[PDB]
Amino acid sequence: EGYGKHITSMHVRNIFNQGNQVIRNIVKQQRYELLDFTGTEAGTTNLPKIIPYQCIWWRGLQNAANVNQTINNMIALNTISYGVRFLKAKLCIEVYAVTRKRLIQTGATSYYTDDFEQGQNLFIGWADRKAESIPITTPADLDETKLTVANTTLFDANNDNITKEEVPTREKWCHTWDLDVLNHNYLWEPNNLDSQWTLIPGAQAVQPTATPIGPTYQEIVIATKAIGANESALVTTIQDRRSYPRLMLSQPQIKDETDTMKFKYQIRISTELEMEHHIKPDIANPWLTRQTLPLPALSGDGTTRYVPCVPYETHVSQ
Amino acid sequence: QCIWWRGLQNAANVNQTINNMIALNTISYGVRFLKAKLCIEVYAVTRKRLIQTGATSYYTDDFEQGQNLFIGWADRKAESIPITTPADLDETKLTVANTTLFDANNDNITKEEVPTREKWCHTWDLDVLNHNYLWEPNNLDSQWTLIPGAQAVQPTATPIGPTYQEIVIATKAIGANESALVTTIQDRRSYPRLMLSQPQIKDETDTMKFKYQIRISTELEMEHHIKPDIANPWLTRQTLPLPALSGDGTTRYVPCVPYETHVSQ
Amino acid sequence: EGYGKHITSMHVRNIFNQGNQVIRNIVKQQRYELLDFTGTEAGTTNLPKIIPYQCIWWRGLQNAANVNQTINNMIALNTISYGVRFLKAKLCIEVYAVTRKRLIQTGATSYYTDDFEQGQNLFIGWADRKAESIPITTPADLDETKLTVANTTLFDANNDNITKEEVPTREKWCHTWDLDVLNHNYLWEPNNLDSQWTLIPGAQAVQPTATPIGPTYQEIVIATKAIGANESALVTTIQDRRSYPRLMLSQPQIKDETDTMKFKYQIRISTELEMEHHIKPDIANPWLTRQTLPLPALSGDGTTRYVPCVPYETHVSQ
Amino acid sequence: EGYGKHITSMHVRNIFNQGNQVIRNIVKQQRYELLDFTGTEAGTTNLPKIIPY
Repeated sequence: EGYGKHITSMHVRNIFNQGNQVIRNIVKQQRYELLDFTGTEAGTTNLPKIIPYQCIWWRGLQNAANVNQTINNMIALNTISYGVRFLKAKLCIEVYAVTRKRLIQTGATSYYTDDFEQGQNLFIGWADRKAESIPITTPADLDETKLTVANTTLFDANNDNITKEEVPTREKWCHTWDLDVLNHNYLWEPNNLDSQWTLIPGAQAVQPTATPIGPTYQEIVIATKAIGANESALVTTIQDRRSYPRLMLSQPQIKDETDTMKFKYQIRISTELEMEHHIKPDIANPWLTRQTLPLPALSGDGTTRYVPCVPYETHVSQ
Repeated sequence: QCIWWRGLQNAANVNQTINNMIALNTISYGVRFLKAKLCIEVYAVTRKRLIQTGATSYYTDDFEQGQNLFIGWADRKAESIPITTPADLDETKLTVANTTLFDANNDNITKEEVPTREKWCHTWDLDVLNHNYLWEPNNLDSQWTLIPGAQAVQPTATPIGPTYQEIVIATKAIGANESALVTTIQDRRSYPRLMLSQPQIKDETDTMKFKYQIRISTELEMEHHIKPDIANPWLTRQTLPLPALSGDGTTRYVPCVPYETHVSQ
Repeated sequence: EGYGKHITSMHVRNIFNQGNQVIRNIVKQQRYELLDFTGTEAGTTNLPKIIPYQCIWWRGLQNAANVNQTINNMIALNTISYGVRFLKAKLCIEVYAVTRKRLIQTGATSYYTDDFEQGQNLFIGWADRKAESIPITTPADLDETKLTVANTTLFDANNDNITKEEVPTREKWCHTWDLDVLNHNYLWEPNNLDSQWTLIPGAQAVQPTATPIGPTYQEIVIATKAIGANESALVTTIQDRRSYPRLMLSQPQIKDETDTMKFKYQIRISTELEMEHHIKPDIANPWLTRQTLPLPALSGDGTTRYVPCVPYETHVSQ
Repeated sequence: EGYGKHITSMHVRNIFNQGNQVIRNIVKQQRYELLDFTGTEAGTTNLPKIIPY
């Protein structure tokens, strides 16, 4: 019997983490953006701007100049994390200015100036009644300022199918998503979010045939992770649907002499992505990946790839 | 993790309970394992003592009581078990090279101590199946068979198949015609490998070598759901086979995944 | 006035972290060690074993084979952390075996065998009445199993100055330190703990003259951090003393025919170091280092360097 | 003294059944039978039918 202090008969002691530890990092990207409908080229056209939130735009991947520590935090944690969990996504669009290019038309003279239209708002279209995919050619292609789709508008004089919120000059527009869809102790394979054809959590059961996302868009996931030349693992979970219709920023369709009015906006668009890295255990366990499954990503050799963006789910009584 | 619960490593340990099962698995359309009780009763702890004088090396075996038996779980590691044959899974001769419960750098094993006269009882719940599903009746005569529970891991050379999934999908033939679609949900199960060992103690020229005498009791509670009073070959639609390492491989590695990482909600 | 949902008049919004975020990592190293008094060489001698906790031995730096994720977690976080805080240190020594080399002496025959002495304990000396420095030549030199100092013992037949706890075979010995000494919102400059002449938090006002630790051993710290070719910062904080006497593992001094008895022990020594990384802010601020100050480290060109290990502080009534 | 979980000092343990276990089976036979008094042969005669229980 030892007489020392803080001495006790040992119990079962293994101090290693058992793989359960969590650190919530928030990948937050904040940008003062020019939203320009006055140009005829490079997405400056009146065509509405798409916010490709269904993608990994939440990182600011379209411009490497917007990389901050939160990304460099994630890039670091995704080295030590066996799986990651996205428990929120917070998009906030703060309008500041509303400017439009005024035209005084005298013969061919066409005087130009830019004036403040405050009293007209910014239109946030959801495209929640339609099935409209977003093309993604490159990371720069998903910049919400230059991202457009031809023959698309928030205003259809025949059937206007879009819910369009108005964001005045000094108001702000904040929308929040819950990306935590995974259950049954499953996690997302840690990604540094460096590929745009990657897609956010949630199951849009739709996928292109040329660019299959794979089982990760299902309510019921089935896949085989290799994890090694030998030990390949069977990932099977249940997953809730998610719609994720495309946000469409636009100006009104107002008609002026010879054409529509062309506005331009100045916004500070804040994106907070709450993501909880479950850090690797204190002892190597390559097989934790059995409960991790990859982020949905558009596959194939296709250069330009169309994210589904399914508008809505139809609820059914019971 | 295997069917060692039957004593398949030695046909001399066959008793009525096996011959009960072998009989019931004839009349049962499906079987359910609702418990597994492993109990290791130590009796003796003996070690080979060495008195080293020059090269003389006197040997004797003495009682070390006061040192215990170490039950390692290997619950922090992913460590597969090789199975060559039924005799290969005898817990007494079953070993893996360069494996120990003691790593002077990172000691990753939870190791319980079982003294001489103490006993060590651990219990598993093999009832994982739900949705009125059952396990295809097996006489438990193949060691590459594996117990219920879903370790989502399987070797690529020896696929267990859907029976390790939380979500099972398979097609049972049941006939040249009527093939059935078995789909159920299943909970994960870890089932890390128990590792019996002595301490690593270092003696002159080598470690100390103990030897133990244990009475290892295995109770496997298994509920046979007997065939109906009228032939219904299609009951197998809700029965699905036991997980078994497939392939032509002679030596096959059971996954033995250590643990599941729980996630708050 | 915009009519949308989740729209509001903006307030002051900057979502960046303001530098305040914390993730507690635990650097935990667990080792089953041979503690051998039976040898005549390489620290196997009867000389007591020193646990160099005053150093960064908490990482297992003496052997790169003991590197685990917790280190590889820290190594990663110390990239994204502007400062780190050590809020506990937990040392736990679990004895398992007590073995000794028995000698049957007949003429010159000298039969040898190793038997179990259970009923004799393991002695944890604190050296709390003495000032005894620890030599550090290399990282391997601080291995607690081979670390010894000549003419040192826990047993002095004249003045026995050491508090020595007994750890039996199956008992365990757990001691805990509080390394949080820093106050005034100061932190420790993030270190990957890869240098052994680094030393743990706490102020032993003593430092060698050949290897000055510097102001980081003071109750009152003063230093100038360069942080740049220009902007050098003035770090000044108040700090509590810390004694940190050296742990000395030993067997009893028992005398046998011709010499003392030589035991050997088998222990599982668990080290949990709770350390809270304060992660870099979401925006680069090189000047956060004004409130970070480096870990105390033995300086100089000296190969072998002596950590002070002051035994105790003398309290004074008021 | 072992420190593990679910460890205890052994008592007398022999897990064998001691011969006492019981499973009730029901031997049930269900038949739609022709009971024929109209024939002159092979028990079809008016003679009563015996149920040889």
